[PDB]
Amino acid sequence: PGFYEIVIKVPSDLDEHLPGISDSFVNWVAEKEWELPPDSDMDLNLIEQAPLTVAEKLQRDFLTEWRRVSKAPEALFFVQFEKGESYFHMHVLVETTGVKSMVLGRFLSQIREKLIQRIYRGIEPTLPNWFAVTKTRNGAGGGNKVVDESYIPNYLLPKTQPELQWAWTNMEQYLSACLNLTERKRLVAQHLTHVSQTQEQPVIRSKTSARYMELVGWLVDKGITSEKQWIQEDQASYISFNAASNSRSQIKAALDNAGKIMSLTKTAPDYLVGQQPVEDISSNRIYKILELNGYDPQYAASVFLGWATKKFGKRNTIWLFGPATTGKTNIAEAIAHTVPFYGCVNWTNENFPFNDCVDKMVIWWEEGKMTAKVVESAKAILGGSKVRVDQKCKSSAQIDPTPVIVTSNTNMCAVIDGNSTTFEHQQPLQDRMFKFELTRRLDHDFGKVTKQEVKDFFRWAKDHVVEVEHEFYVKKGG
Amino acid sequence: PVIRSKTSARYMELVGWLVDKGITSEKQWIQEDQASYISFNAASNSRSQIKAALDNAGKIMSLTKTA
DNA sequence: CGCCCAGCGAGCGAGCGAGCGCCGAGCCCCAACCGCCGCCA
Repeated sequence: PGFYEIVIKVPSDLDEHLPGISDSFVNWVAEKEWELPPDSDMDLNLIEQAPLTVAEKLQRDFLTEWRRVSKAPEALFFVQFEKGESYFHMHVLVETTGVKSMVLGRFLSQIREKLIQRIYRGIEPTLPNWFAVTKTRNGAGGGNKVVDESYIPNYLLPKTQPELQWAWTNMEQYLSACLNLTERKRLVAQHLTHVSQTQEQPVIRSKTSARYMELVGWLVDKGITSEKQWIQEDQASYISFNAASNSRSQIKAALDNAGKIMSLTKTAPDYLVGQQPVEDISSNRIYKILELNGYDPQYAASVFLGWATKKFGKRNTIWLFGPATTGKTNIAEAIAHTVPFYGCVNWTNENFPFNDCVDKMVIWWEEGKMTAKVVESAKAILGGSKVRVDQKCKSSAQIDPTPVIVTSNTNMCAVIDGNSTTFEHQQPLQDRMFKFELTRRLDHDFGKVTKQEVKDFFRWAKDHVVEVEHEFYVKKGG
Repeated sequence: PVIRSKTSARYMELVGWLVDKGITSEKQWIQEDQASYISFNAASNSRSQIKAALDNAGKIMSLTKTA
């Protein structure tokens, strides 16, 4: 059952708000006095006297007129006498039984017209909005606000003594909290319990946010760190994304986020190792290259798997020795292009050799030549150990343990020093590499090793693991 | 023209009050009244109209009146 | 003669705005530094 919040501002100053009021009315209002009921505990000195009687008479006549014009004396109501910022007011409530919303205005106007020339004896109050109904929206166009039973304990009972003087009603549940703070607090707590029970009954959650999350996830799962691979893999998705104006910065943001997440939490074997199994590995190019040079395919695959996973520790490098165009550069470039963030050693630049090798996954050393000026840092980078370097036109940076591959025709152990050579640093470099004598030359129609071939080779390697002995010279197949 | 708007009448009244009191720089604004400078600065645009009004009042007081 | 249209009105709420606010990208001007030149045995 809804209720209408009728606001009635009770005049405070009878001389300023009700000029010309009869003396008998003021005398009767000042002579009347109330008393705390038997079951009461509120201070009577704080509560006023004449305003209380005025509000009582007002609400009584209002309720009688409502019951007479509605033809329904059996109806629920609720009155509460309070004190505004600088004027007394009330918060009367009447049920909607027999009085619709479209007729509330006419009944209120009739009650207003009946009030004057009867209670005030012709005199009218000066306080604006002395008898109206609370509307929904703030304005003349706002409709009637039909509150509920839960509106009393939510915007009336929580008040205190200075904001609550006397309240009249007929409901049994509210009849006890008419003039008592203990019952008021009890009912307020009992209602707040239910309010909390009903209320009970970071990550951004939105369609665009979830879509972007899934997009960046699926892009990182495929291995697209830049726009180069985005168009190569799926050129339609890039077009669909770039069509939106808001996607311009989002594309770069996703690329940077993927790159950072890979540089922080990702390993090379994850992308190097294929997902689906392989049933025919003999057709692979790496398998043929390894079988033509006499090397055991299974042993070479296990060595590569152990080197990619840093299983050997110090021996975390592979060196393909042999003439040019013998299956070294092909496999090296294939393994370097398969994984994102591949490095490149510039042996020609002795000042900044390990420049393009920071934040990489596969350090490629094409035609390397060890020298006395790059032997110390090389011994640390090849052995899988943290060490700082000096970049070209950039600040220094550390190179975490990352797999390294070398492919050259000259002797890497031989340390060159101008017009001479020394083999002092022979054992340190020999105990940290995997020499692969690839002396057999391939045919002109062999073709380059694609990216899927490396994945299939690594997958077949993971499926067939064998004991790999820590040695410099790899054992050739029988 | 002319154009009437609730957002322009306040600006015109502010310009008139500034020309009447004679606010030269922004320091005198706080001296004459702090609540006004706080309210006009609390807007979303912040300092998009304060400098404009200051320059307008200065130019008006310069071209019209003199020392 | 106690109803008659029936003529009147007073809102009356579900609409209509329109006007502002607060982002949202999107240009725009400005300052701490790079390239190239002057300066002497």
